[PDB]
Amino acid sequence: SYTLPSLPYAYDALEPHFDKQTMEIHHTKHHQTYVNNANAALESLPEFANLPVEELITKLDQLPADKKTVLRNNAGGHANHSLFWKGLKKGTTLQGDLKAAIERDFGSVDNFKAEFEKAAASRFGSGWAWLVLKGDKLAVVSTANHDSPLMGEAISGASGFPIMGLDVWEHAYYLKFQNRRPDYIKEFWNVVNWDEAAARFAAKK
Amino acid sequence: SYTLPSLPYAYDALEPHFDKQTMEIHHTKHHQTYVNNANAALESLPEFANLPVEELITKLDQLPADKKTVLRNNAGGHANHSLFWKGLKKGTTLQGDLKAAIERDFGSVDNFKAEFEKAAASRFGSGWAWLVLKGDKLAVVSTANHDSPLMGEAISGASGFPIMGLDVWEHAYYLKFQNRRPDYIKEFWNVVNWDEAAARFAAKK
Ligand SMILES: [Mn+2]
Ligand SMILES: [Mn+2]
Repeated sequence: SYTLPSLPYAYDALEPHFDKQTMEIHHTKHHQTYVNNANAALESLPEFANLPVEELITKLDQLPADKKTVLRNNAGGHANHSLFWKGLKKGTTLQGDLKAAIERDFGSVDNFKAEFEKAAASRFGSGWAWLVLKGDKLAVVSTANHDSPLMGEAISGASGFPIMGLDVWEHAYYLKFQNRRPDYIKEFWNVVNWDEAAARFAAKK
Repeated sequence: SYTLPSLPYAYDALEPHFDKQTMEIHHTKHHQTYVNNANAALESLPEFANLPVEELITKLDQLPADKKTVLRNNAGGHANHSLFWKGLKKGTTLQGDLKAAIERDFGSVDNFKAEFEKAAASRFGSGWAWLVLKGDKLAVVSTANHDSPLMGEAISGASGFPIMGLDVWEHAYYLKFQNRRPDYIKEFWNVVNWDEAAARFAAKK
C-alpha cells in the first residue's frame, strides 16, 4: 500500500509565497484522499500493489478495464503530488549542468520561464505544467487533471521524464490568489527547488 | 459580440448558502473572462460572431480547426454560467409537472437528489452536473470543463436539454468549502431556482 509522505518542511516554510493554509489542506486533505482511493483500488491487485507508484502509472493499460480510470486519477494524483512537495524549497539557485541544458534548449533561462508560464497559464480546467527530459532534450508540456508524462503520449498526450512540475488545479492557488493564476505562477519561481530538479536531471531515471 | 449578463439579484442574495465573495469573483472575473476570450476568438469569424451563444455551441464542428477548442471552452463557459445565474434563487419550491416528472423517472425527489449528488461528486477535475430532458425522460449527467449537453454526445459525452445544472469547478466553492465539495452540493438544494427549472421543463426547448 502507499503511504502519504510527510512534507520535508513545515506548512509555513514557503511563506510568503505559498500560503500555509493551502499547504496544509492540499497535503492533509487532497493528497490524503488520492492515496486512500488508490490504495482501495489496489486492494484486490496484489501484483500491482507492490510496484512503486511511479512505475504503476506507466502500466495503466495492463490494469483491468474497471480499475484503469480510478487509478489513473488517484495513483496519478499520488505520484504528481509526491513529486510536487519535494520540488518546492526557498533559497535555491539554478546552476550547473541543469542551467546549461536549459540555456541550450531554450536559448536562455528567461525564454524557458516564458514558455513554462505560457503552458501553465494556457492549461484550461484542472491540470499540471511540466519541465520534462525527452531522451536528451528538455521540453515544456502540460497535462489534464492528474495525468503524468510518465503515462505515455497515448494516455496523457505527453511523454518524457519529469524534472519538475506545477499543480494548476484551482485548489492549489484559490485561497490566496483566487482567479489570478498568473500571479501564482510568478510566485512559483521563488519556491521551485532547483537542487531537487538538478538531482533528477542528473539521474535521468 | 457577447456581453456579461447582469445578475437578477445582488451578490449577497444567496447568503447564507453561497457566499457573496465567490458570487462576485465568479461573475465579474471568471464569467467576464470567458466572454472576453470568446469575443477575441470570434473577431476573425464574422459568420459565427453574431449567433446566440447557445446556437454557436451546437455548431462547434463547423468551426475552423484552430478555433474549435477556444470556443468550446469559452463560449461553453459563457453559456453554462449564463444558465447558472438564472438557475439560482432562494425561496422556491419544487412542484407541479416538474416534481411529477422527477418522481416518475427517479422514483422520488430524494432518490433524484441522491443521484444528482453522486454525479456531481464523482466528476473528477473541473466540470458541471446536469438534470437534462431527453426523449421525454429526465436524466442526470455530468460533463468535463465547460462542455454542455447541448454540444452533443460526440463532443461532450452527453446530450439532452438542460433543465438545471451545478458548476463543480473548484472556483465555485473553494473559498467557503475548500475541499468539501459534498457540503457545497448540499447547500445547492437551498438555492436551486425551481421556478426557472419548471419554466424550462415546460418549454422543452
Ligand atoms: Mn493538487
Ligand atoms: Mn464557474
